[PDB]
Amino acid sequence: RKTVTALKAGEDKSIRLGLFLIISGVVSLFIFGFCWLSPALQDLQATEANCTVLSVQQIGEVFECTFTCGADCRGTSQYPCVQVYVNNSESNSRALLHSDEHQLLTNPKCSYIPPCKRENQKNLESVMNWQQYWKDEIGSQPFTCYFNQHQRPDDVLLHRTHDEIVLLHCFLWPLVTFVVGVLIVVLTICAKSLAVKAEAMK
Amino acid sequence: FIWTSGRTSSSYRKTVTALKAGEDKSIRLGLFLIISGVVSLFIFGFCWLSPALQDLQATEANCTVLSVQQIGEVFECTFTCGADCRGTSQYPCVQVYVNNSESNSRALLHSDEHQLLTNPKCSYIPPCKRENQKNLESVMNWQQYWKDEIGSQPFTCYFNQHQRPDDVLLHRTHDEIVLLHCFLWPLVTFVVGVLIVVLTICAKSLAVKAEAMK
Amino acid sequence: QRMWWAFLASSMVTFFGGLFIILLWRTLKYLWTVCCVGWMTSVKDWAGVMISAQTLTGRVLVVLVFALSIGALVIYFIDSSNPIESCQNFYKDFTLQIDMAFNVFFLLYFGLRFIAANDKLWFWLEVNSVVDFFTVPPVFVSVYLNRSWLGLRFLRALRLIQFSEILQFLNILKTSNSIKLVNLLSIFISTWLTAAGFIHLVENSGDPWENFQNNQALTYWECVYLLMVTMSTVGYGDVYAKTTLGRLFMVFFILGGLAMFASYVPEIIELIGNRKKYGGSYSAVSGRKHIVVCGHIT
Amino acid sequence: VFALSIGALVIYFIDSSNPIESCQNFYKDFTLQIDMAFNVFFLLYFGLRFIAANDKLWFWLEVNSVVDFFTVPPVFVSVYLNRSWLGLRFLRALRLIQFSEILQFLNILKTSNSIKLVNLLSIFISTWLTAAGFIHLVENSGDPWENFQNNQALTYWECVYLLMVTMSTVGYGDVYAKTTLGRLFMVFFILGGLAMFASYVPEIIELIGNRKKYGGSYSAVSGRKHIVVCGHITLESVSNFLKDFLHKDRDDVNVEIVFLHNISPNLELEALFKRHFTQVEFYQGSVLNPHDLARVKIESADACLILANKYCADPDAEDASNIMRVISIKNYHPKIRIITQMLQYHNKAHLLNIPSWNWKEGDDAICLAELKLGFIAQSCLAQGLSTMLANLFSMRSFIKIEEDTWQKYYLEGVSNEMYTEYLSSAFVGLSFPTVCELCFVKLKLLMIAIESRILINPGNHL
Amino acid sequence: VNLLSIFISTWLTAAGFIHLVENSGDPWENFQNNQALTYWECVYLLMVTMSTVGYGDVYAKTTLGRLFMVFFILGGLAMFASYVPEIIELIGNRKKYGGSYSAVSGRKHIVVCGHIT
Ligand SMILES: CC(C)CCC[C@@H](C)[C@H]1CC[C@H]2[C@@H]3CC=C4C[C@@H](O)CC[C@]4(C)[C@H]3CC[C@]12C
Ligand SMILES: CC(C)CCC[C@@H](C)[C@H]1CC[C@H]2[C@@H]3CC=C4C[C@@H](O)CC[C@]4(C)[C@H]3CC[C@]12C
Ligand SMILES: CC(C)CCC[C@@H](C)[C@H]1CC[C@H]2[C@@H]3CC=C4C[C@@H](O)CC[C@]4(C)[C@H]3CC[C@]12C
Ligand SMILES: [Ca+2]
Ligand SMILES: [K+]
Ligand SMILES: [K+]
Ligand SMILES: [K+]
Ligand SMILES: [K+]
Ligand SMILES: [Mg+2]
Repeated sequence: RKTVTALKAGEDKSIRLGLFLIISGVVSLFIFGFCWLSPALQDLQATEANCTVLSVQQIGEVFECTFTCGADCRGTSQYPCVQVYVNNSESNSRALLHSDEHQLLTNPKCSYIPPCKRENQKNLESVMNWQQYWKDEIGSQPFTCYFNQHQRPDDVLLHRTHDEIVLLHCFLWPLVTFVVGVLIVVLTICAKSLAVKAEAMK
Repeated sequence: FIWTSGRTSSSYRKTVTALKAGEDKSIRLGLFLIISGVVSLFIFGFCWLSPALQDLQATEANCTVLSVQQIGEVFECTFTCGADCRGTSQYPCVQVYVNNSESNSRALLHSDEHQLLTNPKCSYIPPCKRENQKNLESVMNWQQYWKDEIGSQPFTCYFNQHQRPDDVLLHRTHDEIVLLHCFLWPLVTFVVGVLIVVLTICAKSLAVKAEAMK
Repeated sequence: QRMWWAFLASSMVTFFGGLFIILLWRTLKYLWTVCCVGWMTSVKDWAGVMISAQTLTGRVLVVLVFALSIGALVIYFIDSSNPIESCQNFYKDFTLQIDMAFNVFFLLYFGLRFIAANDKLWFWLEVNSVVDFFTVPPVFVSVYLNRSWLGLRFLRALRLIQFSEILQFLNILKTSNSIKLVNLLSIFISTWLTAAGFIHLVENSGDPWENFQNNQALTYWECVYLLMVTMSTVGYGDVYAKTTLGRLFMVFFILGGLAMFASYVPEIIELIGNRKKYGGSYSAVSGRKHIVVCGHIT
Repeated sequence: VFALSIGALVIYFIDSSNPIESCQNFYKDFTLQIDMAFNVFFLLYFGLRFIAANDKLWFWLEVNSVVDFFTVPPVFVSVYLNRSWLGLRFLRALRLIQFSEILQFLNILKTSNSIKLVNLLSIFISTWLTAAGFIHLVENSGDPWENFQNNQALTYWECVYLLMVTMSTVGYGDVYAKTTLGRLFMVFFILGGLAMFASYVPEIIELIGNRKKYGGSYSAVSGRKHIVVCGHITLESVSNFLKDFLHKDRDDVNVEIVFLHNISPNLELEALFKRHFTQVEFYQGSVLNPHDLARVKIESADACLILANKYCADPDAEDASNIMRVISIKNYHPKIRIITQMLQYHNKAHLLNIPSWNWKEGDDAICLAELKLGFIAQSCLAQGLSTMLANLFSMRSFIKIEEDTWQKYYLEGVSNEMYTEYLSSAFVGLSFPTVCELCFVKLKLLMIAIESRILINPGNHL
Repeated sequence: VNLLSIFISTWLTAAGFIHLVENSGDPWENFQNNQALTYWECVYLLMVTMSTVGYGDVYAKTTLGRLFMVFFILGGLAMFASYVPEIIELIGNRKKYGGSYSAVSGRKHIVVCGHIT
């Protein structure tokens, strides 16, 4: 039976590799699946809505942002707090606007945060600039908004924080690993079995 | 200890006299000094790389003060008193803005990179001397000495448009002497290691000639 | 002004100048052939007898070495509680006078071992010669300068390596088990203390690339405790090295110190406790007979 | 190849201090040109190994082929794009795996111990550095499900230190992985890296330090004689020999004693040699080796003593071994005085046929069976004479006690040995009985015989 | 297979139990000292504890959690110290000198056997 020569060892190593890529692809699919599960459900549970601003105001209180300067240099600067309240499509009641989920989580007491640009004057100028652009938006155009009555019970977002593209790549390339692993096994068995037919032909 | 104290069921020509052993130990030493010197040169080279490039990338410039002012806000310095005793005292914040040779625009003066990093919001810090009154007196003293320096003499200053984009320094924070000693003494170790090997081989080979002479 | 480099320079210059002088004398002895029982042996024999414990004076000298090694170690332990560099009056500092006398005695004992040595270059490279070059010259420099640096003074703990040898000289250690136990204990303790002193020096004087600003105020006993925790692999994390040189030293010590601990601590604990449970002798009781049974007992 | 592997590793070490992704000018970046040239050389070396390969598919799956696929193409892409990513560049450290192989090619590594040591060191260091680079990549680029926001700014050397702390099981906790991928990598490394550390570090430390303590050779001293002792060397044999050789009842002899044996002495023999530090030297070697015989300077020794194992299981084997030792010593130096112990008398007859064996010059074969049977026969002519003769050789001091016991008298008698020396012209011309009655208590000396040479108790006519 | 199955099942079961006990606090503390630990966090903590690394970044804080940790430290370290070397020995038992010679056209070859040293 052992009519095959040295090529047998390279082909058995090729089977090993193709099997390892099949296992890797399946294992990584489950690993990424468990890591994406909670983020993907927290995103799916938030519905699209149509919104309109009820009011724009300052609460008079101030908060720290951190400003940065190379290597590790940081200090803190104040910003004034705006709050913005908005009409809602699921609860038809007051909720507080938060530009994105990172803004909601970095300061849930406040509606917007300026990118920290050194001095307090530039933070206040940038808040006043955003505030004036939001205060005159009264029913001008029902801008779309994202809401979740189960975990953002009176809080509203302007953006999805879940990039579909990053999730797509996290499930696509493990699938590619699995398909490549199958083709390597298939071509190795196809070559191995045709070598026997080409031997018996002589 | 580590892996059950390493157990786990027991898992796992000669005409020269005595002088030969001392000379082979001398070769060993000279080789070890050669390796030590080269290894320490690479180790110090990797440690000095980022500080030396962050220093080299900062150019010398000529400066002149645009203004001297207080921002009305105050900050904590820490004052010290033996063993471990410390408390905090306020100081008033000055800001100083300066003419620049690379960006030709506003930048904030910071006396040195440690001052920039300990309080980047402010231009100077007093050495903390107990009470707030002495900190404010020492800031007012420095402030008055800086406020009248208007074009009196374009004092030299250090700047880096890539990592201190609107910040300026009065001093280099990189001591050339400390760097020089960090690369000199490993080189001395290497040269001494070579001379020890050379004299040991010179002595070893002359012993054979002095033996054959008899 | 700081003077740390003067102490270190005196040790380096002593070790390498002696090594070069010996190698130049060898070279020039053979080079004289190009241009072309004695009293030496008698004094070499006398020094070798003194170094051993073959005479009463030799035994006294060996006992003095044993005591003064511990004395110098205790002096270093006292000094380890002070600042890293300081000015102190030799005429008014009893510990500096005592250290001065101790180092005089070690210089004399070094001179005797040099005279007794067969191969000089072999002697110059014996590690207790190296321990004397790195601990005697800086004491002389300190006594001259009226100042002290707590530099390489932790190398005094390497003097404990000769304890087993000088106990064997004094006809005290004879059995293999006791000799091995003393050797293991001496090597373990000296290694531990020396490594602790070096990490103490390196942690209290920061990194030169960080301008010595990242120094950590660690006491010598704190460093000893940290070394024990690291050797045993417990790794609490309450105390650890923070400087780059300290961590670089920690990485090299983790390779050697754990293999030493894992090997020596079980072997020492086996060597101790080798007591005979069934010793002693029977005590006869008046009025009661007793019978002795021997042979095949199972 | 050996040099450029280290060069590429050093280049990666330099780059590991910079940001993760950047734009840099190929025409103005000496490190990128040097890397370009290094990777050209590795592409050529890869091409040569591919041409030399027997099974191509086996070659394509050899791991140093994989290391080239994961390190050469990205350098080409970087040099084309005028940009660099510090991606899988830590795989350069896997090039150290071939160091032992290419040292064996260069006829440098020959011994099994050295080959094993180099293999272990290379595998340990390459594994450590590669794993450190991977954990550095994973920690500095955060989790995709966390949108890369939980990244930890860890330097490459910080990751190296963390890996060492983790491998040794110390676990300080000052530095640790925080990302999910970093911890997932940490969990898989804890299974493999601890088994590697626990196995390799003791084995490396055993391989190093295998030095011979008793090497070197004896240095002769002008004006002082030395004696070479070999054969059956053990704690009791040496202890008994030194008690008789160095006894205070001899005169002030300064003959050095040099021991030659092929077994390293145990701690009690090393202590015995330290108690005799100025008079005894030991050197580890075989008496059958002419190199060792030259080492112990047997060509200038005053004599060579060959002790024998009297309690051996095979007297014939012991006699044969002693005969071989005598043959070797005589072959190296025919004119060496040899004193040896022989168990039997037929083997003594076998030995005395050696061409260099000269009994007149001083070659003495002390035959144990012969002398003991002769002593027993002299006890048949006068009982107690075997004890009388045996006590005359052993060096013994006077011992005295206050008790009136037979032992006091016996010890007083035992305190005397047989000696030999030249006698005064003041006694020439007298009879042997006359000089005996003169010497007996005036000088306190008894004469058994004089130097027709060896005459036992001469008559009154001599 | 036996060693791998026993190791993995023991690890996962112990991780689940410590996850239950940490997320539901002590009854004498009125369940107020609970620690919000994920199952994978508990798995990682168990691995760190078994290998004896002990980072200290993640650890049990409840009394029942620590009482469980103490009993697991007796058994889980003996399992890890015994099984991980034995598994690593069982894997990797590959024959380096396998395969067969490939003849070359135009070149003769000689087979040598018997006393090879
Ligand atoms: C005879 C040999 C072994 C002596 C060893 C060399 C030592 C003692 C030499 C080398 C360098 C010398 C020092 C060089 C500079 C100074 C600074 C000066 O203000 C006092 C002298 C002093 C402090 C010298 C003392 C002696 C010194 C430290
Ligand atoms: C003490 C330091 C500073 C200087 C060392 C003194 C040197 C130069 C001199 C003094 C006496 C000399 C030694 C005298 C005797 C011998 C024995 C001979 O078989 C080898 C050379 C050797 C070993 C000489 C080497 C050089 C020597 C050691
Ligand atoms: C470098 C990549 C891109 C392509 C590799 C080249 C391919 C096409 C060719 C070139 C040389 C070829 C090899 C030449 C010789 C042999 C030996 C023979 O008994 C079996 C086929 C085998 C093993 C060939 C396999 C295929 C091969 C490797
Ligand atoms: Ca007598
Ligand atoms: K541990
Ligand atoms: K630990
Ligand atoms: K720990
Ligand atoms: K810890
Ligand atoms: Mg001698």
